[PDB]
Amino acid sequence: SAPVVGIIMGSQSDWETMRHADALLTELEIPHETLIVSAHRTPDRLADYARTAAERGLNVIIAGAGGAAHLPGMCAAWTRLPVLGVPVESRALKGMDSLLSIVQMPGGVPVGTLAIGASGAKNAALLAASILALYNPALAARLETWRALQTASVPNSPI
Amino acid sequence: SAPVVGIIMGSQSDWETMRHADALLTELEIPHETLIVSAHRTPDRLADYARTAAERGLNVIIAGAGGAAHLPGMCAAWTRLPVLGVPVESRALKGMDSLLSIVQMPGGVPVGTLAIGASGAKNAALLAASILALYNPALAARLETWRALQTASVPNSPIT
Amino acid sequence: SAPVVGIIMGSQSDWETMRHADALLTELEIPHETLIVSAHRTPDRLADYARTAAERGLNVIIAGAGGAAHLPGMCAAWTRLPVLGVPVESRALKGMDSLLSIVQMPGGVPVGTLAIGASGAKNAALLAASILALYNPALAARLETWRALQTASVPNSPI
Amino acid sequence: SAPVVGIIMGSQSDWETMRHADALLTELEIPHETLIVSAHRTPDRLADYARTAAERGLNVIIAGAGGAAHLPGMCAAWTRLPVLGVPVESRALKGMDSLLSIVQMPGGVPVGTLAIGASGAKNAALLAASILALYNPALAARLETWRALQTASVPNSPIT
Amino acid sequence: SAPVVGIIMGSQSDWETMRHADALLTELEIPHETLIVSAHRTPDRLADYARTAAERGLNVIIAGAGGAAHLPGMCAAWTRLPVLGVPVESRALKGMDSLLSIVQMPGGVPVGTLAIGASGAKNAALLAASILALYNPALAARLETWRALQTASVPNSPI
Amino acid sequence: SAPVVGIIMGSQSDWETMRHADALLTELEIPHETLIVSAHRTPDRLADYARTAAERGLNVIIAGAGGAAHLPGMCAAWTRLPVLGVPVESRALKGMDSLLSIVQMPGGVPVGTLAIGASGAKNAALLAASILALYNPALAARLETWRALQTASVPNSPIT
Amino acid sequence: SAPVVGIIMGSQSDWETMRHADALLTELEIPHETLIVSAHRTPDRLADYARTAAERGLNVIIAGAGGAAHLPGMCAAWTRLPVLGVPVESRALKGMDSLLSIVQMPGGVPVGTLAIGASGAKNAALLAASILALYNPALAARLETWRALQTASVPNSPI
Amino acid sequence: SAPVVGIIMGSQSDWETMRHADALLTELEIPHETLIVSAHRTPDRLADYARTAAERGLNVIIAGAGGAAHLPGMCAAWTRLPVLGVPVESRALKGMDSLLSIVQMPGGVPVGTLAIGASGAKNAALLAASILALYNPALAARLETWRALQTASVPNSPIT
Ligand SMILES: Nc1cncn1[C@@H]1O[C@H](COP(=O)(O)O)[C@@H](O)[C@H]1O
Ligand SMILES: Nc1cncn1[C@@H]1O[C@H](COP(=O)(O)O)[C@@H](O)[C@H]1O
Ligand SMILES: Nc1cncn1[C@@H]1O[C@H](COP(=O)(O)O)[C@@H](O)[C@H]1O
Ligand SMILES: Nc1cncn1[C@@H]1O[C@H](COP(=O)(O)O)[C@@H](O)[C@H]1O
Repeated sequence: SAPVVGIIMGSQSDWETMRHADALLTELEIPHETLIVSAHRTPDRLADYARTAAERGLNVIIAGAGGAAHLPGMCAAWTRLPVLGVPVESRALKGMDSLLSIVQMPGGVPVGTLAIGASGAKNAALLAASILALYNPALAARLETWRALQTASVPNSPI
Repeated sequence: SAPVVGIIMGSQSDWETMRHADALLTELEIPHETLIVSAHRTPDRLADYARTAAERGLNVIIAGAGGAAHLPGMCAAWTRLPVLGVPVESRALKGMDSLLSIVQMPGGVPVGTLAIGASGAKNAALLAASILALYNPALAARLETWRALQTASVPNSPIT
Repeated sequence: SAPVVGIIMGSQSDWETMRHADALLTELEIPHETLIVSAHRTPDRLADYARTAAERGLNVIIAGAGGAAHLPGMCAAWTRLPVLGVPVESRALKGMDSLLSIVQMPGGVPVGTLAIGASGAKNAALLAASILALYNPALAARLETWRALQTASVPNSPI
Repeated sequence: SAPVVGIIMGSQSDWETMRHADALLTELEIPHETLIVSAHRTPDRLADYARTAAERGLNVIIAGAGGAAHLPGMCAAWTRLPVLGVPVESRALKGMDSLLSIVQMPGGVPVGTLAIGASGAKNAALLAASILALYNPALAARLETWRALQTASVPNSPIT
Repeated sequence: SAPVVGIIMGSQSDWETMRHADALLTELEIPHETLIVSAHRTPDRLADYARTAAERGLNVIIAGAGGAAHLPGMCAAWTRLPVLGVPVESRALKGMDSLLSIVQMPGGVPVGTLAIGASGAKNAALLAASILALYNPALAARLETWRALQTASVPNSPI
Repeated sequence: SAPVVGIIMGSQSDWETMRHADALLTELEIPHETLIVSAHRTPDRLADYARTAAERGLNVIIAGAGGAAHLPGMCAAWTRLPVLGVPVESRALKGMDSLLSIVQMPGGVPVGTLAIGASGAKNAALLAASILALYNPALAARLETWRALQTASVPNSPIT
Repeated sequence: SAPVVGIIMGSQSDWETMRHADALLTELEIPHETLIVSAHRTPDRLADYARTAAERGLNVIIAGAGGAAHLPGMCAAWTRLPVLGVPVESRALKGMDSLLSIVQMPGGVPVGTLAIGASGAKNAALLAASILALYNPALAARLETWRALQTASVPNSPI
Repeated sequence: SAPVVGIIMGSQSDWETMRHADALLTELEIPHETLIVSAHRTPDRLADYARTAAERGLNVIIAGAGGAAHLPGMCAAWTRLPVLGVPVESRALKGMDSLLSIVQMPGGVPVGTLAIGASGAKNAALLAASILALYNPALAARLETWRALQTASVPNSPIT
């Protein structure tokens, strides 16, 4: 019941994208929390969230932001937990700024980065699941079923 | 000493970059294997490697490649384990082709991507360590110690 | 009657683009098959398709995918047949990711890459035709007519 | 020994890259010619070359150029044969201008484009070989042998 | 009455852009012709057009094309006349491919390149005018008036 | 001699670039401090530095970093003072990652960004000087003199 | 009452973007002027504006332009005052041309550059405010309140 | 020998590139002047130069600069003469910033832009020559001869 994954996003505007991570976790029955945490507008809220994440029982953090997307990196700066970053597609640069701001982390503080947009949000949740599955047999089985269904469902020819 | 992390790379030329992931895993005392698997030259070798990773005891796979880097993505397609991708810097496009070829995975098959080059390889190892640390108290302490040392080792001013 | 060209695409979403390759082949009366094969979601389906392509009588394979577009490259990894890649325009990066993921193949396993989008799909079919025309006199004549009509039809001034 | 593949390049400076296509065709015993044809400096030479390629017995044309690389595209405009383009790495833009100038052909006139640089030149030759192999059993066996050797030659682990 | 400027474009689809060059020339009363000439679909039409341009009395050629935009460069390859290139905005790459295909001409055969899109088409006509004005006093005066009106008309504050 | 400008950088490797900002401030006689603060390795050090800048007497902060450059942005998040960012050139992406990571701040938290590399560091110092000059007549005269000298020092023709 | 900040933009078309800088300054009660000044269409208007800015009592200049956005740089060339540049999102290149034309100023003449688009316009006004706050206690207090409200207002979770 | 073409550049560092335009004009016997005019460091010098170009007898202006290259555009803003811009290759962005800063002129003030670097400088001179040739029969013949020689000088095959 207690969340094992924390989904944080820099703004309400990122929800359209991050909701895909939320849906996936719920689908796999992975207890999680979904919050808005701005690296620039609420820096202390972020520091506190990242510092206490482990203590609170969180295993993985999924962070999404657009533009100069510093949320994932700064969260990883304060936590030893694995942090997965989702580049939100920005208006002008289409997430290229989001992508480079997240993936190009110097050695020492990692952020496992996923694709720009909804696909990345969905994959961040799937990656968090594959991580949790390493020590949760029941979830490991549900994830196997999910992957098997994805594979089996692909049509053989276009409509 | 059975391996729990597998480091794979498209070619010997990728080793200059991937050796950083290897060194870091060893530093944190994380048993691992290091191999060369070409997605394009040895596709069946990759299929078998990725497909049997979980049963062989691996928990995380770190895959590095450059240019049209398909190794990480195709590895993830065959394993249910988390796959971390390292974009190896390419000659002409400086790893931008490597980066986009790895990170832009469509929904359903994730690849946790790290920075282009050495930093990405080192961070892939650290990311793998933070994953393993979730269920290994001894490793968790070693990683915490490693992180705390990195922080304490930063100088307060530059050598002018 | 048996297909000599195989058109494969990573998803139904690629059909809007790949249908242009299908239309062109039908126009030139080139027997072909059109399938959905995902490099990531159906990896074994792809391995089997590429391995047996030659045995089945296929001469050329046209593969289209977007984003981290690995379909063309991985298909070429398993077949000795010429593989032509069509970069599908992605939402965020407009096919730049699709393009680099396909064209930047290291030495040893080639993929003849065409333009991003519909133009590339149409040209992949025309390129496959020009290849088949080398050993099919009737098709060679139909292709010559097609090229001649394209040239002759261009207006002399804009409307 | 009549040529069945024609390798053309915009200038002597392109040879460093295109020699890889030449070497590979010779390796697979594919008769070919190698020339310099400038789309901008010798437009009529290009027109005549491309226009008469088929009647001269050529089956495939490999064209390489850098910067605003129009050689492949203009060659394709004058021949009905398949034209393969090799983006030669440029000084400032590292072949990105070469790549986009070649691959972005509008509908109606195709250019099968390969990677920027040496890899693209080698792959253009291999692509040409896979095309010729469709109607040449002897070459088909040589290519199959070449591909099988590439696969078998990949090492299982890196030299650390 | 005889055209002194030739506006050529690779396709009817480029007209939306090149019409701005046409309008500007008409505005300055510069006799010109507007044609469709495809470098790839009508290569011989282009060779002939460029070869005979000077003989026909043309002074400047404005050429527009998108994607692998080879029209300007190949036209300049056959004529000694100044050739101005207009990168047409492409669907996927927004004219970046058009721009690089035109501006990156190696030494020896120049193409004076203008901005991507309508602005470039308008400026190609203005540049052609500034060239013609060097030997046409009446046009030089009309161009001076045009520039003076542009400058004088800029509002002092936004509405 | 109390500092009114603070120059901070992510690492010693940034000094090669940031020394230009330091040199220019000293040239214009602007008291300042120069430190290394890592946004990722010493996040709490950064928080404290940025948070206390105003009370410590600083008027402007110049922050430089490369790659995923978060130092300037996070500094601005904790201080109400104007923060100027210098994109340090990165190995693979040549500072493009540095540039976009710094300049693309969302509405609400500004970072006045300068050019990639040495020019940006020098201009950050000059921008800081033009800010301080608004309420420091002596500095205003020194800056005016500096600008007038730059203008007068430009040669009329090149050495051929 | 006399303006202490000058907002200039290359065209009426930039107003949709620059109005955000205007709104912010008015919100913080910072006396300012808002004008249209084209670096290319009204070069002398710009030279005069920049030359006399300081004499007129202006403290900071916010300049916005798109495409080959030279307005900020050329304004800084004529004034000792701090000049802040706002890259306006261009149609084709989405402000990447605007951004590079503004931020890449060689050493000697700076332009503090903000993000592409509305965010940058809003931040240019906030940056100008943080500069003015250094010598205006009342404004410093209003800016502190503004920042505090921004931070306090961020929701804890998405809707 | 009165100059009919004016070559201007932002700094001495631009000369390495712009010397190619100078050499070509001299080769074609086109009287010209070569100066350094900084749009940012000597704005009034630029205004006066561009404003008086036509009355001084100039017919074409070739302007070269790198980075945020405003020299060509601002020159065009003050003269009614055709202005040709040469993007000088920049350190970090390899002339991409130079290119976009020059070519992307909005409607109303044109700058005929050439390739990044040496090729662009040479082509700017050739473009200027083709403009002057329209009303100078002697120069027209010299240019025709120059073009015909370039064509005839292209080798038929590479040195392998
Ligand atoms: N980087 C960052 C830090 N805090 C918020 N953001 C990003 O700011 C962007 C725009 O936010 P908004 O729409 O609230 O202005 C969002 O995508 C969010 O990720
Ligand atoms: N690379 C790849 C492998 N398998 C599918 N894709 C690509 O995934 C993209 C999005 O697929 P979908 O819309 O089904 O999520 C498609 O363009 C398809 O080419
Ligand atoms: N490069 C070129 C040569 N011939 C035509 N084009 C370009 O092809 C693009 C698309 O043409 P269409 O819409 O007819 O398929 C047009 O922008 C035109 O400039
Ligand atoms: N760079 C520049 C100089 N003068 C105007 N501009 C820019 O020209 C663009 C388009 O202007 P318009 O819509 O009036 O043609 C505007 O974004 C404006 O910043």
